[PDB]
Amino acid sequence: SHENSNSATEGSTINYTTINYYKDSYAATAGKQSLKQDPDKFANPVKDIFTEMAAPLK
Amino acid sequence: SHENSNSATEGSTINYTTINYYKDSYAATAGKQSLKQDPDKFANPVKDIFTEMAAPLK
Amino acid sequence: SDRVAQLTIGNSTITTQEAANIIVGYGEWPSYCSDSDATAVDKPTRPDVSVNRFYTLDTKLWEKSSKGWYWKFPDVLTETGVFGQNAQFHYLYRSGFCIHVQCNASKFHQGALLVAVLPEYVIGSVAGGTGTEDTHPPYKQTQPGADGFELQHPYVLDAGIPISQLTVCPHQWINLRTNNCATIIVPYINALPFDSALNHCNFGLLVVPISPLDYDQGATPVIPITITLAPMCSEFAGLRQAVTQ
Amino acid sequence: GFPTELKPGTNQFLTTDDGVSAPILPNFHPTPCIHIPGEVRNLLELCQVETILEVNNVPTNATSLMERLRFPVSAQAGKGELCAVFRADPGRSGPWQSTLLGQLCGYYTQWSGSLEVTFMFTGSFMATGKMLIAYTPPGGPLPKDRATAMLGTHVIWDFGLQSSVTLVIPWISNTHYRAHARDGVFDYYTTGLVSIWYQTNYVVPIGAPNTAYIIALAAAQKNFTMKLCKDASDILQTGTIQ
Amino acid sequence: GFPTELKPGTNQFLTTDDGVSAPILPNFHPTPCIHIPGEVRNLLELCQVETILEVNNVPTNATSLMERLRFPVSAQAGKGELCAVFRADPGRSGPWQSTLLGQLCGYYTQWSGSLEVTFMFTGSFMATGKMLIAYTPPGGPLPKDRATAMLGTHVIWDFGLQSSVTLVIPWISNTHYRAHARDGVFDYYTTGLVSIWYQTNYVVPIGAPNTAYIIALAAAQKNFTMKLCKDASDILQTGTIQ
Amino acid sequence: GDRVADVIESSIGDSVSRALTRALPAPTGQDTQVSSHRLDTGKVPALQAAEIGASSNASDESMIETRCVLNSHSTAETTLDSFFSRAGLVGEIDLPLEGTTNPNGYANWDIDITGYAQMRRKVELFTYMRFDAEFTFVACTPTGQVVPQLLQYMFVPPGAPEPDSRESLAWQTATNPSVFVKLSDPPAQVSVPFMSPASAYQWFYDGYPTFGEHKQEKDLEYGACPNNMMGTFSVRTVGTSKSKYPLVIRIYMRMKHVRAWIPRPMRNQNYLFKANPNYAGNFIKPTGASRTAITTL
Amino acid sequence: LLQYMFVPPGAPEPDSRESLAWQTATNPSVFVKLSDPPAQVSVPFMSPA
Amino acid sequence: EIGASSNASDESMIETRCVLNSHSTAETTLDSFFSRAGLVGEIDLPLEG
Repeated sequence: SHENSNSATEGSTINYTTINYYKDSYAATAGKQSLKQDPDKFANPVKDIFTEMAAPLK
Repeated sequence: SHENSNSATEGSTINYTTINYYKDSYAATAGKQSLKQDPDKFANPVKDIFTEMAAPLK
Repeated sequence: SDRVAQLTIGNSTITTQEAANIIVGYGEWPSYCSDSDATAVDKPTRPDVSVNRFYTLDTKLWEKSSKGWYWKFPDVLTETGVFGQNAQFHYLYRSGFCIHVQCNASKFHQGALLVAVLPEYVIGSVAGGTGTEDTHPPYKQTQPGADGFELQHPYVLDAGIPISQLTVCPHQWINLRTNNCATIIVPYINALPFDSALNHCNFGLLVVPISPLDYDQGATPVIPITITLAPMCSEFAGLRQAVTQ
Repeated sequence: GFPTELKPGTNQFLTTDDGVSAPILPNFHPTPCIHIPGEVRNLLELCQVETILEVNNVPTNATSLMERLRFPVSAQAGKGELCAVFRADPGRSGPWQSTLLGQLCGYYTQWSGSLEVTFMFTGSFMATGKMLIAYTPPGGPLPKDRATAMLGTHVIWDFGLQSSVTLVIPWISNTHYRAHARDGVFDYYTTGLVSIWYQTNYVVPIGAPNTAYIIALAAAQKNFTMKLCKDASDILQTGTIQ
Repeated sequence: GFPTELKPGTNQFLTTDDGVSAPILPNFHPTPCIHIPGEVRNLLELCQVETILEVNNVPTNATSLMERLRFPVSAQAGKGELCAVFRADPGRSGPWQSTLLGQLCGYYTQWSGSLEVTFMFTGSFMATGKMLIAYTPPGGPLPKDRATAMLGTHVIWDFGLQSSVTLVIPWISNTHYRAHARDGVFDYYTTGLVSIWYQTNYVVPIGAPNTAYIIALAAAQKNFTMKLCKDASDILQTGTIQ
Repeated sequence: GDRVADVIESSIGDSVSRALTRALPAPTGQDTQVSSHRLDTGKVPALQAAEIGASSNASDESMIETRCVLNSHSTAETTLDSFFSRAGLVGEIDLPLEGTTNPNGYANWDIDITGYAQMRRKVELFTYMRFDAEFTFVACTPTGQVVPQLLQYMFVPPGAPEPDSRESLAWQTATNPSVFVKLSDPPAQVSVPFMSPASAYQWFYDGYPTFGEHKQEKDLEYGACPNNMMGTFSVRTVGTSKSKYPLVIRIYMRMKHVRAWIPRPMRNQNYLFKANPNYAGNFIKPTGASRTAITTL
Repeated sequence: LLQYMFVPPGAPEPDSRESLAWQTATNPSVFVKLSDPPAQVSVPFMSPA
Repeated sequence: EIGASSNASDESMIETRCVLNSHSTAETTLDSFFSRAGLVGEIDLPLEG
């Protein structure tokens, strides 16, 4: 398997290999991906952060 | 072989791998399975269990 | 020696000391019911032991020409008592059971009864009897009440059900050799987790005399059979006001 | 793909073949497995269930279709006269395949082993009886009297306190399959018989009715095996669902 | 390639199948990924956004299409009379699917869970009020008075300094799917209701106008899930682009 | 704090469905051998009676003895659960050029196992089921020959409107993928997974799948659910080249991924509608033919 | 347009072009046609003895 | 939004309940798999036109 790829799309957490019926390489299964979500800024735009013990509002 | 599966059916006693001609993975041979049977409760619903030496009935 | 029961409520009660033993089920562990898969996410409750106790619902007679009877579960107590109102105003129900049927015969009497509990049974109704002419059965056979209803044909169970092939369910015999009373054990089983108490019908009992009643003339013609039930550790979900809709 | 030449195995109308199948909707999650009773790995596991068997349902009328339990009890002569006989084979059409075990056996060709049988009783306290439960392996004509029962190995039975009578018939089968033929006058292949006898009489005290009729019971053990399913032979449908 | 025989899976008009595709231009480098907002991994992530909901847009005139915000406020009787009611289901056609959450739910068949709601207020300093926010799970007819609100568990609401009123409706759903039927007189399947009530009156001091009408708000939490998309049902196009 | 102990009676240890009984696992098991007649106590498990498993206070076999049998049979691959499929006629349909039963040129059929009760009743012996299915459509001439025509297959997912014309919108079916098949290609072979709304298909079910009070009007939904079903299938000819031969199709059925429960016994009568408990009461006949005597044929 | 139907042992012998034996429920189906290569079917050893 | 209790009590009169989860959200994404059946379009190349 002396062959490399010419793709620059990143964002993989596990190494994996691919094999294609065509001469190219990335046309096979893209692999398994997880799910990520972070809606904090969408509903909570607060700059003044208090300590965990203290109440947020006066 | 950098590829996982998206199936949640359990009940296997030996690890095994699968390869499919389609893009999916579980369409290949399901593997060899044993046979299990337990008809005890069907014909023997007894709660009062005596020791092995003693007779079951008075 | 765990065939005991402590029962006292109202003004009368029935307990046994040397009865015909018990039937065990599935050889299993106690547990509550699944909670983290409902449509909503609100916390459940536990009604505990507030009202669960035995009142007899009917004392069914057995006669010379008995043709068969049954009941609708849990339609027997869905309409009467504080349990009745609770089931009416509450949408989800689940509990275990301990069925104890009282069935005695004297020295004179001979015979046996065919009492079969049939779960999940889609009821074989009259459906016009013949059913070839589209005259739908009235509501007087869907909600009979505390009286139950009379089954038409024994050896087909009104649905084509040959008798010798009823052996799948827990099978019991009523004989003075066998039992002074019979015990039946059934847990809560449904193909779906949650349903209403008015739309879906779970199952019902079935009684058809396996042997004809016989006696030399001069004895009692009919034989009463008593039935009561009290669900153990009942829990109701879908807690809401007294609102049917 | 890499090119090769043609080989047989395609362009044919296939039904028995098990081929890989392509799903339509990727990544679907149905309801998870839920613990419910009634699951069956194999029918042989089901074969060890108590099975009600009614042998002599001789009447053929609708009004008799209410009391098929009956077997003859009356003021018997009580001199070893025959009550009822029935051959050992459970795989023949009739009230024998009426049982679920028999119903499953009716779809099968081969069989390995025999069944286990018993019979109940419903007399009163003082009421009793003295019957005779006897089996004869294949190889003889109809039995005549107690002497034929003597020729047959079985277990002596008596109505005491216990009603059940466990009669086990072992794997009496030399051949697992036979030469292929068709139906005809080939009834020479005997399969055995079971005979029921009275000894003294149907005995009850004065003040007790002289009738007590019960149904039989049977089941299968691990030894018996049953497979090689055949297609349906009898089913009633005047119309088909459109 | 090595020769084999034919198998099913070709020469068929396919649409659902995902097959390997051959590109035309090897080694192409488009513009690189650039960090821009608006990317969505899943609609459920979008479901946790504040969503304006307008319930009682009863008028059906173009000139009313400027003031659909209105809900009835006037010189009320102030004796527990009803303001407005609306059933819990968000997946039915109308002003309910008007919301983006509802618009997405309108394409779906199943649903797991309920929503979260609130309502705002725009009175002056001394101006206040005393309303009643109440939910009833399915299983009852139309509410009558405060007693029906008593039957329904909810949270008591009051116009104090804070205007918002967070009403969360948990996963009140016993079944994940139902028996398949068609539209008709099958309206027996109730889904719940929400009722709005007055207690004393719309109270303002002299010198203050007696009108204050606001719009509602709603959103979805992690518990609710929504999928099984259906095709488009209503779209207007008199001509197609040529 | 911890003062009252009213609630402590609970039995934490949740394992399975609600009950009150209790048991316990064991590490190993027990075995038994065979012997001959002897009067002794302590260890004598040689013979086994399924219910009693001992000897009564009145001897059963005091007069004669027994024998022994040896085993040479294997039961590893005797299971039928999935492999029980064998030969049997299944069914067919037709799409003629000129006809009266098809005035529209297309045929839309509701997909279900209720096709032909003759062989479905064999599978209908159960109520709660999870399985995979397969549909095969083989095309040929009504005479029995083969003709090179132009045909294709469109699938109808559940929830889509039922086509009422040859030009309905249902042909676009945006969310439905496309299968690349032609008469030259092998006939149709489509897998069908388990998309039941509930855990299993509802046939022996007494209920009301529609909301609202139950009346005589809403009674037809028994068996024929307009929306709960998994959809239909529509067949027609697409393109400017219209076929000049009538065609016929044969539909082949096969089941995989068996998983069953709820044993339900055999039926000896006939229905008149889908899952109709009604029966020919005036002509009830037993499951088997009897004889005037049991002794002799 | 031709096709091949198999008759397992024990099935009734067809006496008409429309017999029930065509359904042969327990018999699988082979996907063959005159364009496909001719029939090639393996037969194992199912002797009763 | 608030995540606390106001200086005027919200639920001083009655209590609440709890709900349990049994649903999975691993493969519920639509981003690419949201394609289903639907009519799309056609064109024609006649001989004479």
